[PDB]
Parts: sequence; C-alpha cells; structure tokens
Amino acid sequence: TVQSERAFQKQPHITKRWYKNAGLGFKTPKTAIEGSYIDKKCPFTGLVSIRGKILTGTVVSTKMHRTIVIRRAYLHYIPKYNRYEKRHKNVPVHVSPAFRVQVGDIVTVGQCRPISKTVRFNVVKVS
Amino acid sequence: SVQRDASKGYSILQQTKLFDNIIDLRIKLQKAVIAANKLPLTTESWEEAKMDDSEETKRLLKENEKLFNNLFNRLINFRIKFQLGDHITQNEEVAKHKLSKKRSLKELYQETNSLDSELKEYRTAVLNKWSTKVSSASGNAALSSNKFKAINLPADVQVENQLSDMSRLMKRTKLNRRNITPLYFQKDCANGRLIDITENPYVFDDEDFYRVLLNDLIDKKISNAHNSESAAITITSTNARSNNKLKKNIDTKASKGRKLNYSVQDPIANYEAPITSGYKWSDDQIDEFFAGLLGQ
Amino acid sequence: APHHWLLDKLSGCYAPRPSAGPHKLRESLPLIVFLRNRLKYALNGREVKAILMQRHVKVDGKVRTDTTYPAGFMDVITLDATNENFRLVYDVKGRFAVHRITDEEASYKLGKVKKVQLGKKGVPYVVTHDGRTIRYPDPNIKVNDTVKIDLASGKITDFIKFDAGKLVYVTGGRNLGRIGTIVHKERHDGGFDLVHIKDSLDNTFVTRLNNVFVIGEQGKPYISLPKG
Amino acid sequence: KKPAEKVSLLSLKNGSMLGYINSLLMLIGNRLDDECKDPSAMDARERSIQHRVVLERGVKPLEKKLAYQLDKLTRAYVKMEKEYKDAEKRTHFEDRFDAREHKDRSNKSRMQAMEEYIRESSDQPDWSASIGADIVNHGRGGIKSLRDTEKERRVTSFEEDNFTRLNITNKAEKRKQKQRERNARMNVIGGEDFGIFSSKRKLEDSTSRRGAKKTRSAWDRAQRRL
Amino acid sequence: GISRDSRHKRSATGAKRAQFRKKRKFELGRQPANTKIGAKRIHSVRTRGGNKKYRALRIETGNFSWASEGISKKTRIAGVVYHPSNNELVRTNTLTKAAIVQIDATPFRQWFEAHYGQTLGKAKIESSVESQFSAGRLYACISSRPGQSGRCDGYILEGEELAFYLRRLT
RNA sequence: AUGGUAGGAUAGUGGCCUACCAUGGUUUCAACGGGUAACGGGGAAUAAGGGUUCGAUUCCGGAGAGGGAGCCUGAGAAACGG
Repeated sequence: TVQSERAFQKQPHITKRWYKNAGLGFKTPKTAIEGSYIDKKCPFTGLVSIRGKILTGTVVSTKMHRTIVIRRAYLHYIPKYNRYEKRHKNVPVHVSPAFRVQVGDIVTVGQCRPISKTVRFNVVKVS
Repeated sequence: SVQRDASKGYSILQQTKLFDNIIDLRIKLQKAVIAANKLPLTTESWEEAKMDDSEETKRLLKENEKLFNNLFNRLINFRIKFQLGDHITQNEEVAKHKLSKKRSLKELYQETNSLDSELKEYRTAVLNKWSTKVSSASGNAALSSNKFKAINLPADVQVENQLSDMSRLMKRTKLNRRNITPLYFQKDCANGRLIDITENPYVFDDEDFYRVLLNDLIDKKISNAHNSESAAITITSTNARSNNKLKKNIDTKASKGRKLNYSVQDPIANYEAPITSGYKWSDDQIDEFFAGLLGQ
Repeated sequence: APHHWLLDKLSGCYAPRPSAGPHKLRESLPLIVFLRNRLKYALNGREVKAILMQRHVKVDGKVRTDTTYPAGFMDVITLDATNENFRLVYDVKGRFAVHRITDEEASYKLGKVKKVQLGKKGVPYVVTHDGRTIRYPDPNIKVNDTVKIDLASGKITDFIKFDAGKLVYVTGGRNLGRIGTIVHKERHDGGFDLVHIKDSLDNTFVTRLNNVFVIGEQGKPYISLPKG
Repeated sequence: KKPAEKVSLLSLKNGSMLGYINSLLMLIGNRLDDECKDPSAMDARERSIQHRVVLERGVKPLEKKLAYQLDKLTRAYVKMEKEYKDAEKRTHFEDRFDAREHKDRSNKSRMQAMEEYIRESSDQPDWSASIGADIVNHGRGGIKSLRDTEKERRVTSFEEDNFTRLNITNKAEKRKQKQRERNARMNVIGGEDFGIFSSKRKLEDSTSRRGAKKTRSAWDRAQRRL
Repeated sequence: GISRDSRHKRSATGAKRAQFRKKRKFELGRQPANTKIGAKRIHSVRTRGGNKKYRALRIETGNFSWASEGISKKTRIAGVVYHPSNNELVRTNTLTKAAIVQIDATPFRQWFEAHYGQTLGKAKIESSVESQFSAGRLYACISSRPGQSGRCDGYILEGEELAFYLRRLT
C-alpha cells in the first residue's frame, strides 16, 4: 500500500487533496486527483511546480521505482558531413504514480525544481 | 513500381522477424555457455569430478550428450534449409542428401566447415556487390577518390583487413571480466597441466562481442518493437550480464564505510607506535586470572 | 560599447556604464549619452551634471538628478526649451531614436505588464517593465498585456488585451523593432512562444513571447511613431 | 507463384549469425568432451572471431547506410495493409542579437576604380580642392590623396558638429601618422596614387556580372533585360 | 569545514574528481547544530549579510497543535521516544523535525475542563488517547526545523497517526 | 554509484551530507581512455578606403601572499586592508 516507511507523509498545500492547475495547457487524470498515494514530489497535488521548459520523448527504461529513463533523440544535422545522424541522450525523469508507464509510450516532460542531481524533468501527459 | 518496391518491404521485415528469432536462440544458449566455462578442463580433472556423484553425473552427462547431439543435428539441418531457401548453396542435391542422413559428431563437424565455406564464397560476392552499390548511389566516388583511400575501402576489404590480425582479436576473447574459475582450475595449474585472471586462455568468455551482440540486440529490438512487441528487448539480456558478475559484487555498507575495511589506511601507520612490555605483571599469573576469574 | 547607443568610435575610451535602475542593463541608457552624445546637446559631463542640478530637465514627471539614470523603451523626457517634450522609439536598423511629442500624448505612456499577483491584505497588483507597480488592476488583463500610466498618478487610463491581429511591437531577440508588428501567435517545443510579425513590405518572421509590446491598432496606434 | 525477392545482405546477415550459434555449439561440445585434446578450442575461436567482423564491420555499416531505403520499402508495406484493411472494412534556435547585421555593406569592398569610372561617366562635379591648399608641409608630405581628403572632411565634420578637438597622442600617432606618411611618400605621387596597381588584391568578388544573386534558372536574366 | 558544494560529487558517468576550486565563503556547509532538552539557549548566526538564523541549542517547551478543534498552548517537554530517520538520535534526546516526543499536556486538560466541564473517565475524541491522559504523557511530533528557527513547534498525533506509530514503536 | 522517503545543513533545489530501503544508471548514435607553448582558441572588436585572410583591440587556464590548520567582520570576501 501507500504506507511503506517509518513516517506518515502529507503535503501542507501552502477538499483533503488540493487540485493544482499546471498551466501551459494541462489537466490532471482522474486517477491522480482521486488517488491515495501521497507523493509530495509528484508535480500534481504537491509542493513542486511545473513551469518553463517542455520536451517530448520516448521512455526507454522503467526498471525501478518512481523514476524512469526517457530516450529523446534527433537525426542531428552535421554540417560538414551534410548528414542527419540519429543521436540519443537518455535523460532520467521522475514518474508520478498516476500513469502506468511502460517502454515506448510517447510522453511529455518538463522541469520540476530538479530533484536529485540528474532528474531534471517530470512527466505530465501520456499518449 | 509501387507493388515491386514494397513487396521487398515484406521481404525485409520477414527477414528482420527471422533475424530476431535466431537471437532468441542466442539468448537461451548462454546458460549453457556460462556453465561450460566452469567445467573441468583437463582429462584428469573430469575423472575426479566423476568420483563424488558418480551415478548422478553419468545419467546427466548422457542426458547432456543426447540433448547436445539432438540440438547439433537440427541446427545443421536448419542451416542447410536456410542456405537452400536463400540460394546460398548452389548444390541442392548434396544438401538434400545431408538432411536425411543420421550424422555423428565428426560428420556434423565436417558439415560445419562445408556450410561455412559456402557462406564465405557467398559473403565476398555480396559484400563486394553492396559496397559498390552504396558508393555509386551516394555520389562520393567523384569527390573522395584522391584523399581518403585508407578510409573508403570496400566493405569486403574492410572485413579482411581486420582479418590480417587474428592475434590481437584473440587476445580480446580471453578477457575474463566475469571472474569465472573452472572446476579444479587451481589444481591443474599447480600440477602443470595448464596469477592474472584477467587473461585466461582455457576460460572461454566470449562476452566481449556478446555484450556488443547484446548491444546489437537492444539496437535491433528497439527498432523491431515498433508495432506491438518483439522477442526480448532487455529481459534476460542485461540480467545475463548481471548475474555472471554477481549483480555488481558490491556492498552498500562497504561503500559508506558502514562495513569494516580490512585495508591499510596509509597515513595512520606509526604515530602511536607501540611500546615495550607494558604489562606490569608477568602475564602468566594473569592467565591464571583469566582461567580462574576473580568474578567467576 | 554596443551599436544601439549609436555613438561614434571617436571621443571616448571608457563608455559610461549605466547605474542601477528600473531597466535591464542591455537596453539601458544614461542621460549623459542622451544629451551630449546623441542629442549633441551638451559637450562635457560636467555641464551634464550642471544640467541635472539646475533642474531644467526631467524624466517621467520626476526631476531625477543622476548622470547614469538608465533609459528604457519610449520614456517621457521633459525639457524646458520652448516647452518641448521628448519620447524615445526603436528603429529597424539597430539603433535608438528620440523625437518630439506634444503634451497630450506626453501625458500618457503605454507600457507592457510584467507580472500580476495578489498582494498584502488581499489586494491585487500588477508590475510593468519599468518597475512601476499598479494596484487594483484590470482583472481581465493577463501576462504580456499592456497598460497606460497617468504620469500624474500610477493608475490606468487605457489597456488592450494581447491578441492576434493588432499592432504588437517587437523588442529584444535576434530582431529589434520591425514596423508592422503583427501576424499571430502559436506554441513551440521548449517553450519560446512563437509570435509572427508582418511588415508593410509583407514578410513574416517569428519571435518570442517576452518581446511582446502591444502598441496599438491598424490605422491609429497610441504611440506617435514618426515618419522615416 | 514467383517467390518474393529476398535481400541478399539480410540473408548474409542472417546467415553469418546462423554461423555463430552453430560455431558456439562446438564450444559447448569441446567443454563437454572428456577426451578433448584442445581445451582452448582454437578452431571455433577463429570461426567466432571470423564472422563478427562481417557482423560488426561488414553488414552493420552497410545496413546503417541503407537504413533509410530499407525503412522506405517497409513503410509502403505498412501503407497498403492499412489501405486494404480500410478497403475490406468498406527544434532549437537562438533568437540572439548580434553585431554584424547592421554595419554598412561598403567598407569591405569600396572599390576606387568603379567610383572613378562613374565619376567620369555620370557627369557629376566632384568638389575638387584649390591649387595651393592641398599640400601639407611644403615638400616631403604629398600633394593630396583622395583618401586623405575623405578622412579630413569626416574628422572636421566631427569638429563642426560635436564641437570638440582631439589630441596627437603617441599611441595612435606611431601608426596613424608615420606609416600613413611613409605610404604617402611612395603611393600618392603628384596628387595621384600609383601603388594600388602594384597591389595584389583580386577584383572579382565585389563585381562578377555586376552583383550577386545571378544564375540559377533562365528567368533571373530574362526579367533583367526585360 | 563541511562542504555543501556540488562539484565534489562524481558525475552521472562518474567523472574522476576534476578538482576545480577549493572551498570559498559561499558554499559554507555549516555544522550540524544538534540540540537537547534543558534550559533555553539561543545563538544568532549572521549569514548573507542580513539574514539572522536562530540556532536552538537547548529548548524546554513548544507550541504544539491539536487538529481536531484547532488549538495550541504552551507545553513542557518530557522526552523523545521515536524518530523515523534515526534511532540513536532518540537515545541522545535531540529534537529535530518530525521527532515523536512526550509532553505532560496539563493545560490541554485544563483547557478541556474549561471548554467542556467533564472529567476524562477517571464533541468527543477517540479512545486511544484516553489511555494516557491518566498517564499524563502525551505524544507529539515536531513540525518546524529547530536548527534555523530557534523555535519548537509540532502537533499532537491524530487518529491513524497513533495507529501507525505505536506499530512502529513496537 | 542511481533513485525513494525522512532528517541535518544551506539564502535555496538538491545524495550536498546522514539514516534506512530498492538495486541500479551511461554507452557501437563511442560511455571510459592516450595529443595539444589550449603566448592557442574567443565576430572579443573595429577595421585594414587593397600591407593576399586582420597590421592592430581585448577576453583569456589557475593558485597564492613563508608553509600546512582553524577563526573573524562586510549588500561586498573563506581578505594578502584581521
């Protein structure tokens, strides 16, 4: 269940679960706003705020708990070679417990007061 | 031209689907490859291994021999069937006679050299043809003729130029990153029948190209998991890299210093340097005190 | 010393660095180079100081005695020579331009709003690019809108929404102030909200959201942009 | 009735790594052989190192170079299959301000030969100086050069507009007077420059066929003479 | 002399300690200011020119809330019994954030009699806190970080907050 | 070393540190590793009104005040003004 540690967690919220509107054209899934997981580091119903940079990419690794690795890539144009060459740089982002995310699964990610030294972005929408 | 172009597209994907299915044989073979390297190496070490569990080892070695010879015959049979259907082997009459014959181990040995030699002649024809095909199509023949001859070698020629050096690439496949020690390896080197373990010739860990192959697996499996799902993208491939190196052979307590370290800390050798006999008694009456305690 | 100062390379080794003030330092401008270097109006900084002390010039309704007051976009400068009044404007060719304005258009100043926030004791406010804070604003204005300021008080006389169709001047970015100032708006990856501008010579080209400066309407805008 | 044309490189790619799992089965064969005289299994080791160079360096750089057109044939396979199913059912940028965008397109290639040729052609009076007013030191310095005139009216307009002088400091005067006068001793003679013909800057970049944006189609010249 | 600097760490690859700077004033990783119970002691620390952090070295009372009616009085401390992130912190009896500490909430009882007028079985609250008004040793957490606040704040545990924490007590 | 949560510390996100967990992360599209008076690069900067492509303008790679170690005040700082 949700209670799996030595301390109870609940966000202070600056309805028992305060909905927060993201802006930038986004809306919660109904599983997130009527969930039971607390997860104050999740970008919705939490103290962290989503703003600024956005990017979309493909999930490449989902092996471990509450963060995932996104492969985003482009056929990068080397000017001297006159060649579009594919280059991927897999960045790790946080995943909220509102989206059952597997590999593949085109998603959108954005900066969330970056969490632990490489987690710079956070999922906001699946497709 | 629309139907002729994309009928080949069915041929590409069915060759690519058949490409992924043979790596599933390559996935499921590794536990045999790992456990073969821990087998005894010499003739004498096999006999001492047969003494401990003599009746149990004899049925399994016969079961291993039956399962290997069954698997060896059908894999030659599939290689004959593949080269006939992909017009690699020009002699259909010889190849169709090999399929119906019950073959021993040495006849499967010699047919391996037959299928590899026919593949070798097919390879130098294909690799010279397609390297000419891409070089004429790219338009770089009229722009790169006089400056970069050492890099613009044909793909067949680029293969055999690395086949000048069997020596260095055979130093690659003895690299024992897995730290695998065979049975009675310590006895055989001490007896002279065969230490930096990082190069071990009797140990056969071909993991180096296999990790490249498993890197070639994850590159091809990602490109082939487009529609629904492929055979094995990362399941039992990265895990197969892990369990042979004991997932990481590391301890979290030894990392933080939460476990005791049996290593020399190089500044703290000799400031508090030892003393003379600092026991003011002669230490044998304290042995009587330790034997017969004044609390016990 | 960049080129938007529009100053010759001669007569000066160390350019006057602007001091702290109500604008970003890159499009900032001290009044000393406004008088003695672009209006050709004084000759030395010592009489530029004497200009400020004797209070015959003023900026935005305040006397503002400082050599290095930074000057932003279309500030109101008041001088006492035949009761003339001045306003800056941006040029296409990468420079500054000040021109005469009469006193009725000098009474107002149309400025873009920076941020909006509910403040102390539950009241709302809004801030602009020039540091001027207006409280109890229009609730229907959003980010990157504009407001007229009174120049006697700090309140509102006029305001228009940001939209697609009306004159939205460009300021900052790789471009700097093309006349025509509108096509439309759309989004982009990474942010960097796409704003397109069509000139009188009918060419469309994309910019960012922070360069929004809604200057008026087709036909009559609220600014008195001169003739080239 | 005709079989579909298989790709020969993919057959080699499939065939060579079919040659692997056979060759690695040998490696299991010698480790299971109690009478194995070669505990290193060198023969298959050379067999296994053989076919990887085909896989790593033979097929894979070719397959990467063919990757767009191999994908091209597969997507048109996908497109009929949706169409016949439908028939059966029936990135970064800058926006960064720079400096070299509004400087004049004159100073790099102002060419004195064409400006003198149009001076003779376009019948414009040219504001020539007087007879004795040109010379500078009665002697050693030259009579007058046109570049020296162009700098002089520019600095005296700077005098007559911004109302201030400028000094003769030795940091600038080491170059701005000395090699200027040493050039003026040997280049401008009798009021006319002659050293510029002995110079070796090629004059075709500022000219060719009177401008740039010249030839891609036949229409660019067609509306030129029209 | 403790470091809070980011370049001391290894990279995502694990780059081998590039050694760019040494320590400056700006990344001044301060000492851990662990407190204890006792007579109240305050340290004023000047950081960033005009920010005055308040180091609480010893503290004896706190402002702990009771959420079911929303009230908080001043209660004399007794001693910590559990902390989630540490165990020897409890034996040290150093009060950090989220530490479960005992109090003798007599004015909470005195407010209860001054608002209701009924004794505690010697509109209502659940039965598991009636086990220890007779004991007079009520449990409370810590809400604020005492190391920079110079203050001790918390709340009384409420409903499931007991039922998960005496489970973690035993 | 990677994340989880909690705590300490910070002006502040933060594995920055600590506690207890889960074992992971970056790679053939090259991770890691060998060469550079990197007095060499930087539109850094007008130009050079023809000295072939620059004669000239500047940013530039750091540490330190006899040497390690710690402290101190100031919106400035681990000061060569203790």
